[PDB]
Amino acid sequence: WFASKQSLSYLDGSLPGDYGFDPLGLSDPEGTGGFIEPRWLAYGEVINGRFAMLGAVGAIAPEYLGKVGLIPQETALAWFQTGVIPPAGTYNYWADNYTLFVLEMALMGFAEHRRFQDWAKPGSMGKQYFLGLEKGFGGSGNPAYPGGPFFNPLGFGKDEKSLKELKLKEVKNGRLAMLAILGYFIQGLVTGVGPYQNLLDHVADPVNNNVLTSL
Amino acid sequence: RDLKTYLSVAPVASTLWFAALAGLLIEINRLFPDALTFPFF
Amino acid sequence: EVKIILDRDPIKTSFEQWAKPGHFSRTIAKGPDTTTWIWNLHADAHDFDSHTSDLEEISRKVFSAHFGQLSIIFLWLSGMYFHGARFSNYEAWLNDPTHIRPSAQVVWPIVGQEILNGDVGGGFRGIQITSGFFQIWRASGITSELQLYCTAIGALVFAGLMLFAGWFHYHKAAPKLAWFQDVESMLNHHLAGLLGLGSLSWAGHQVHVSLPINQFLNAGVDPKEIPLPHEFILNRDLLAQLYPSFAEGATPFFTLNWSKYADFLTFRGGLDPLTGGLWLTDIAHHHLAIAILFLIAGHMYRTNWGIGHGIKDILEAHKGPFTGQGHKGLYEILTTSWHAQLSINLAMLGSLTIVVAQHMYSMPPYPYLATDYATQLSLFTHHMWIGGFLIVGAAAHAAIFMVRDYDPTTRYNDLLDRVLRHRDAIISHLNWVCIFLGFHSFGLYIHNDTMSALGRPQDMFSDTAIQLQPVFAQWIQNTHALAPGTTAPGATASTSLTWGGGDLVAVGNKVALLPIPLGTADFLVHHIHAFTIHVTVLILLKGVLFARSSRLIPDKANLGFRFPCDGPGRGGTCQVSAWDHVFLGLFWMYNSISVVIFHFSWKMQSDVWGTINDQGVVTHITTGNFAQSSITINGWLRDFLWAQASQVIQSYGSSLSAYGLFFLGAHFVWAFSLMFLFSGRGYWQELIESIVWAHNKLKVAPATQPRALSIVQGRAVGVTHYLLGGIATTWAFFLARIIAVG
Amino acid sequence: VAEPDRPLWFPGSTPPPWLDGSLPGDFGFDPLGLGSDPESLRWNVQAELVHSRWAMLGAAGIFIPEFLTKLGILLTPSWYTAGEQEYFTDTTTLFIVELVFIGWAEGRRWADILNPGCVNTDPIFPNNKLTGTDVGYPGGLWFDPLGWGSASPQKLKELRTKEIKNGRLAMLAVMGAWFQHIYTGTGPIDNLFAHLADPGHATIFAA
Ligand code: CLA
Ligand code: CLA
Repeated sequence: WFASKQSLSYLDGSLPGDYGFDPLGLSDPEGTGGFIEPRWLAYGEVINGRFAMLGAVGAIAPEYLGKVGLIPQETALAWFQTGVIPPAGTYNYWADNYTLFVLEMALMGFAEHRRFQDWAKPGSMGKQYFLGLEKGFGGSGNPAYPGGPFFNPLGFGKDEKSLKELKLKEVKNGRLAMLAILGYFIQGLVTGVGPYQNLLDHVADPVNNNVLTSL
Repeated sequence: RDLKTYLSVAPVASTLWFAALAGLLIEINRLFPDALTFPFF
Repeated sequence: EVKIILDRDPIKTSFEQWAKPGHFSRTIAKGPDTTTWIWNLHADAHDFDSHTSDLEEISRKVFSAHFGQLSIIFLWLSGMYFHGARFSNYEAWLNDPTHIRPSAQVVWPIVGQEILNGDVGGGFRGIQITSGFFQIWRASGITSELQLYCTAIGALVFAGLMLFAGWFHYHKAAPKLAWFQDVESMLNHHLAGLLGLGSLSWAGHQVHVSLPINQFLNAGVDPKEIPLPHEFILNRDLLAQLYPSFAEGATPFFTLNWSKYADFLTFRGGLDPLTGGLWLTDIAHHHLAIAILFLIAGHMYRTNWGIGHGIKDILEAHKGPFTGQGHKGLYEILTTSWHAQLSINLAMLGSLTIVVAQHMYSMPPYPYLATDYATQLSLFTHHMWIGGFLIVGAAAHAAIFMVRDYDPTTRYNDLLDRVLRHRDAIISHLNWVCIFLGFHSFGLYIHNDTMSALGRPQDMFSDTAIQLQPVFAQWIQNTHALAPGTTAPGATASTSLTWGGGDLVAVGNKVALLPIPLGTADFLVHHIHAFTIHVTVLILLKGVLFARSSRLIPDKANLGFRFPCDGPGRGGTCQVSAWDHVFLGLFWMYNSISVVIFHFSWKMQSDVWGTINDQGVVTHITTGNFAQSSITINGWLRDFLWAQASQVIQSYGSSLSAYGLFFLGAHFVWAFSLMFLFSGRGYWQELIESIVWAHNKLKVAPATQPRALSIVQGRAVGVTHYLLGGIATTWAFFLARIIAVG
Repeated sequence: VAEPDRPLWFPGSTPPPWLDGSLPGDFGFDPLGLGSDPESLRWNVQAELVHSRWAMLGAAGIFIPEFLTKLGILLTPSWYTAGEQEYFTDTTTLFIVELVFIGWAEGRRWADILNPGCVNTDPIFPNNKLTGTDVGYPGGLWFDPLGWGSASPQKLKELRTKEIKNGRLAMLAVMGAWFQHIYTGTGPIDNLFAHLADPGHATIFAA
C-alpha cells in the first residue's frame, strides 16, 4: 500500500523510510547473531546518517564561506585537506594534530561508550554514578531516540504521533547526506579542489563539466 | 582460574622446566665456557 | 530457495575443558590407565567427525581451525619480514645483488655457534637464506628496512584478527550448516572475490610501485635516492617521465580504443637480460587478464536471482551409454562429506604445487632469482615435496570417505558404483603397467651397467650407441621455439629460454637460463618418473577401491579406516587397511620425488648453470657429464652422489658445518626408523615387562602402565622418521653443495 | 558488608559475583577473572595492598625532584641514576644487608598470610605482643600507634578505601615516571612543567 522497490518479507513498513529495499537481504532475520541483527542496522543507518548528515555540512561550510565570508588563513581548505596530512598538509592549530585526536578520542570515548550502554541496557546509563544529567541519561525506551531532553529539550513533535513524520524526514535526509559525502570522496579524489569549488566548474559551464568531461 | 593453573602443569610443565634448565645451562656456559674439567677441586 | 547469512548465538567459552585432557572423546576423557591413552589423545585430536556425528558441529570446528591456520601463517610471515628488517643485509644486497649472499638470520655467540655467521658479504655475518624473500621484496619495490618493518606489524595485526575471527565464529557467531553448503555461492566468491579482486589488487601495486621502482633499480640509481612509492601516485609527473602513457587518465581504457598502454604492459615474453627475471611489464599485464578472467568466471553459479547455474543441474545432465545415470547424486555427496572435498582439494592443490615448481625454474619470475642457484634448487625441491605430500593425503581422505561416508542406500552415485564393480580390472591393469614400466625404465639402466662393466659401451642405451631419442618432447620443444611471430605473432620472444634455441641470458658471470638439451639420458629418467608415479598411484588407488571389501575380507569396512590387520588367518592379513596403503604409498612418493629432485639438481648443474665469461665460453658446474654418466646406476653413485657430497662432508670448520651436522644427523634418524619398521610390538612389550619388574623392585613403578606402541603407531613412527631422515639428508646435501659451489 | 548498588568502573555492566563489594576499593573490576576464586583473591588483595603501600613511598621519589628543581637540596640526584652512587659502603653490601632485614620482615608477613597468628608475640619480649585483627593491617603501636586503625566498619572501610585508591594512583604514577624518563630522558617534573608551558604540543608526541 506504499511505494516500494525490490523483495523481502520482513520489511513491514513499520520502520521509518521503509521502501522495502534489501536486495542483499541484510535484514533477513533467519540467522541472527553479531552485527547482522536487523535492529542494529536500523540504529546504525540512523547513527551513520546523523553523523553523515552533520558531516556533509562541515565538508562544505568552511569551503563555501571563505568564498563569500570572513575567513582568512583559516580559509577552508578542502574538507579533506585540513585533517589528512598529505594534500593540504594540514594547518597548525592551537594543539598538536596527534594530540587533539587523543583528546578527541578521549571526549568521544565518554559519549559514545555511554550510548552503547543505552543499547545494552535501557536506563542503565541514566542510573547512578553521580552528577546531574544521569537523570538526563536513561531517557527514552528506545536507544535510537534517547528521547533527549537533554537530547530533546523541545518536545518538538515528540508528543504528536507526527514524530513519525519526522523520523522519516530524519531518515531520508540522512541517506541523502550519506550519499553526498561519498560523492566528495570521489570528487575530491579525482577532481582535487573542493567539493564546492568543484561544483562551480559544472556551474561555470556544464557541457565542459562532468566525469566524462573530467576525464 | 584454578582451571588455567590446571592447563599448566601438563606437558607445558616439561617445557617450562626444560626452558629454565636450558637457560641455566646456557648462562653457566656463557660464564664458564669451554670447560673440559673441574678445576676448583 | 534464497541464500542468506545464518548464525547462532554464543556456544560456551571456558578454561574448564582445558583442564580436562581428551574431553572431545567419550572414551578418552576418563583419563589414562596405560600409556596408550597419551598417543590416542594426539591422534584423535583433529578427527572431528570422530568426535560428534552432527554435520553442523563438524563444519563449525573446521571453519575456526582454518582461522587458526591463517593466524599462524600471518605470524609466520610477520617474522620473515621482521628478520628482513632487524637481522638482515637486504639494503646491502639491494645495491650488489649479483655478488652479495642473501642472509636473514644472525646467531648468538654461545657455545661456539658464531662460526655459522659466515661471510655472506655486505660487511655482514650470518646464515645464507634460500627462501627467496629478497627477490620478492626487490620485486615489490621494497627499499628500506622500515617498509619491511611496517609489513611485519601489518602481518602481526592480521594474525590477531584471524585468531580473533576463529573464536568469534565458534564461540560467538557460528555459521549454520545451510550456510556452509551454499557451494554455488562460495565458488562464485572464491572465483571472483578472492582470486579476481586479489589478482586485480596486485596488478595495481605492480603498475604503481613495482614497475616504477624496478626501473630505477635497473637504471642503476642508488636505492636510497629512489623516490618512495607514494611519490609516484601523488605526482603523476614522475610516473609520466617513465611510462608516458599515464599522461591520460582513464582514457584510453574508458574510451576503449586499446591501447597506448602497450608502454607499461606487453606480450614481450622471455627474460630480462639485466635482471634475469620475467619482464615486470608482462607480469603486471598477466595479472590484468587473470583478474578479469576470474571476475567473469565468478558469475557462473545461480544464487538469489535466477540467473546462472545449479551445479546439481549440470552434473545430472552429464550421463552416457557407458556410464549409466552417473554424476547424479554427486552434488549431495560433495555437499555432505568433508573428507570427499578434502581429497579432491589435496589432489589438486598438491598437483598445483608441482606445476609451480616446474614453472618457477624455467620461467624465473623475480629479479635476480635465476642466477641465485642456491634459492632455485631450494624452491623447486621444496614445492616438489609439498605437492608430493598433499597428493598422498588425497588418497587417505578418499579412503576415509569410502569407509565412513559411503552409503549406497542414501547417497548413491552410479559413477562411484561400477568402478567398485570392476575394481579388480583396474588394479590388475595398473599392476601390469607398473611391471612394464619397471623393466622398460630401470631394466635399461641395469642393462647399461652390465654392458659398461663388461667393456661394451656400444651395447649400451646411449646417445653414442643404441639411442632412445625422446623425439616427441623434442618436437614440442622445437614448436615452442617457432611459436613467436609464427603461431603467436603478438609474442616477441619465446615463452621460456629452454625453448629459445640460440638465445642465452647471463647476470654477473653466471648463467641464468639457456635451451635445455634432451637426449637418451632424459628419456630414461622420464620413464623412471612415469614408472615411480604409477606405482605410487597403484598403492593408493588399491587402498581406496578395496577399502570397504575384498575377497579376503568381505567386511573390511566394519574394521574401520585405520586398523592394524585382521589377524594371521587366511595366510596373514597385515596391512590390508586403507591406512596402511597410505603408509606404503608414502615410501613410494618419497622414492619418486627423490629421483625427481636428483634429476633436477644434476641436469641444471651439468647442462644449464655455470660460469660464463665475455668470450662466450660457457663452463658448466659438473661440465656436461649428465649425458654420458646419468645413464648408469654406478654413474649416479659416483659422478653425482660421491662427487657432489664432498662439500657437505668437508664443511666442518666452515660456515656450512650445520649442514655437515644435519647430514649425519639425518642419516641417524633414517636408520632409526628401521628399528620400528622391521620389528613388532610383541617383542617390545615383553621387553618392557622385564623393565617394569625392575621398577617395582625399587618401588618406582608408574600407575600409568607402560605399553609398547600400537601396531599402527609403530608404522606411523617408522614412516615418519624414514621420511624425516631421508628428506633432511638430501636437504643438508643440497644446500651445502649449491651454496659452496654456486 | 556487601553493597550491590555500588558505583562500577563500567556503569552499564554487571560485576562478577566474586567481587562482592564487601572489600575495600571494590569497583567490580576483574575482566580476566583473576580474582575468580576465593583463595587466589585473598592473596591478590594482600599483594595489592603491599604494592600500593610501596608505590606510595615511591611517589615520594617524585617528591624530591620538586625541591631539587627549585628549592635545591642534596636530593638533586635524579631518582633515575640514583642507584649508581658511591655513598657509604657500595650498594652491593647495602643490598645484602637489606635482604636480611626485610627478609625477616616477611619471612614474616608471610607467616601471617598463611595463618591468623604470630602477631601474638615479640619474640624477645613475649609480652609486648600487639594485635590488630584483619589481614594486612597488623596493628599495634609499631604500625598503629595513633590507633586510628582500630575502629568500626563503615569507618574502617572508608579509611581503608582511601588507602587503596591512593595506592592505585601511586602505582600508575611511578610507572609513568619510569617510562617518562626513557621516552624523554629528563626529569619528571621538567616533564610536568614542559607540559604546562605547552600542553598543546608537549606530549608523548612532541618527541
Ligand atoms: C589439508 C590438509 C590436511 C588436513 C586438514 C588433514 C586432516 C586430518 N587427517 Mg590427513 N593427511 C594429509 C593432509 C591433511 N589431513 C596429507 C598431506 C597426508 C599424507 C601424509 C595425510 C595422511 C593422513 C593419515 C594416514 C591420517 C590422516 C588423518 C586426518 C584426520 C585426523 C588427523 C589428526 O588428528 O591430527 C594429528 C596430528 C599429529 C599426531 C601430528 C604428528 C606429527 C607429524 C606426524 C610429524 C611432524 C614432524 C614435522 C613435520 C617436522 C619435525 C619436527 C619435530 C622434530 C618436532 C584429520 C581429519 C587420520 C584419520 O584417521 O582421518 C580421520 C589418519 O590416520 N591424514
Ligand atoms: C630396491 C628394492 C626394491 C625393488 C627392486 C622393488 C621392486 C618392485 N616393487 Mg617394491 N618396495 C620396496 C623396495 C623395492 N621394490 C620397499 C623398501 C617398500 C616398502 C614401502 C616397497 C613397497 C612396494 C609396494 C606396495 C609395491 C611395490 C611394487 C614393486 C614392483 C613394481 C613393478 C615393477 O617394476 O616390475 C619390475 C621389476 C623390477 C624393475 C625389478 C628389477 C628386475 C631386474 C632388473 C631384471 C630381472 C633380472 C634377471 C633378468 C632375472 C633372472 C635372474 C635369474 C638368475 C633368477 C617391483 C617388482 C609394486 C608391485 O607389486 O608391482 C605392480 C607394489 O604395489 N613395492
